[PDB]
Amino acid sequence: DAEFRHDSGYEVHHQKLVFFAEDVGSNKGAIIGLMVGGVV
Amino acid sequence: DAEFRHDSGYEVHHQKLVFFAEDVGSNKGAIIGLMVGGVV
Amino acid sequence: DAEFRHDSGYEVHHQKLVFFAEDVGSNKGAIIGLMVGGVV
Amino acid sequence: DAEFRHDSGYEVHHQKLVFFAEDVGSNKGAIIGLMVGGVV
Amino acid sequence: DAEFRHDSGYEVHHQKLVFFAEDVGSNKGAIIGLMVGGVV
Amino acid sequence: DAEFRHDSGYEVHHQKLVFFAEDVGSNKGAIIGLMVGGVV
Amino acid sequence: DAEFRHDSGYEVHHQKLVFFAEDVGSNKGAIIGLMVGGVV
Amino acid sequence: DAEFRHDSGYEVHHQKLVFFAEDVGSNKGAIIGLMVGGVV
Amino acid sequence: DAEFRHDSGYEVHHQKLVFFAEDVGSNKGAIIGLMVGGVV
Amino acid sequence: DAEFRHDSGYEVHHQKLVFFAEDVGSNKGAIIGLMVGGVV
Repeated sequence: DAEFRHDSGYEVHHQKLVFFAEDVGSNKGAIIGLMVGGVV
Repeated sequence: DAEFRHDSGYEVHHQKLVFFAEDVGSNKGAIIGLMVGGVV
Repeated sequence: DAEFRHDSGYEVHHQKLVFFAEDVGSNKGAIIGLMVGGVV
Repeated sequence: DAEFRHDSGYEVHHQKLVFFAEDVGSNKGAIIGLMVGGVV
Repeated sequence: DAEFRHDSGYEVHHQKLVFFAEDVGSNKGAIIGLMVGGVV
Repeated sequence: DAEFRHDSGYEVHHQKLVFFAEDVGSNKGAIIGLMVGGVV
Repeated sequence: DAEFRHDSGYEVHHQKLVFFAEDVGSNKGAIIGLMVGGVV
Repeated sequence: DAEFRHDSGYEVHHQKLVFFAEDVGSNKGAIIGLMVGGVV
Repeated sequence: DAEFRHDSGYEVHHQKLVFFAEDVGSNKGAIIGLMVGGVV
Repeated sequence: DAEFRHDSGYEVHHQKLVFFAEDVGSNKGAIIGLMVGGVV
């Protein structure tokens, strides 16, 4: 008379999660508000 | 008289999740608000 | 007299999820609000 | 007298999901609000 | 006297889903609001 | 013996120029690359 | 014996120029690359 | 014996120039690369 | 015997220039690379 | 025998220049690279 229940609400085996964020709100280039040249 | 229930609400085996975000709201190029040249 | 139930509400085996977002709201090119040249 | 039920509400085996988004709301080209040249 | 039910509400085997979105609301070309040249 | 020449190559009096561009390459509505719902 | 020449190459009096660009390459609405819902 | 030349190459009187750019490459709305919901 | 030349190469009187750029490459709204919800 | 030349190469009287740049490459809204919720 055995029972053997395995009711683990969440069972996870060999899970591999990678969350990668790169370059979020980053500036790798020029941002210039104004360029003014040769103004008389 | 065995039972053997395995009622794990969520059972996950060998899951591999990759969430990749790149270049979200990023500027890799020029943003210039104004260029003004040769103004007299 | 065996039973052998396997009622896991969610059963996942060997799932591979890739969520990839690239270049979302990103500027890789020039954005210029105004270019003004040769104005007298 | 066996039973052998396998009523997992969701059963997934060897699923591979790829969600790819690229270039969503991204500018890879020039956007210029105005170009004004040779104005007297 | 066996039973052998397999009533998994959703059963998925070897599913491969690819959702690909590219170039959604993206500008790879020039957008110029105005070009004005040679105005006197 | 008067002369009174007025040879101005370009003579402009009381000119009013309005160049208006609105909504050029602009999205005021939804753009969705894919909607997928209820897929099994 | 007067002369009175007025040969100004470009003569401009009371010129009013308005160059207006609004909403050039701008998104005021939603852009979604993918919406995926209820996928099993 | 007067002369009275007024050969100014460019003569400008009472010029009013307004260059306005608004909302050039700007996002005032949502841009979402992916929305994924209810995926099993 | 007067002369009275006024050959100023560029003559500007009462010029008013307004260059306004607003919201150039600016985000006033949400940009989300991915939203993932309810994934098992 | 007067002369009275006024050949100033650039002559500017009562010029008013306003160059205004606001919100150039600025984020006033949320940018989120990923939101992941309810992942098992």
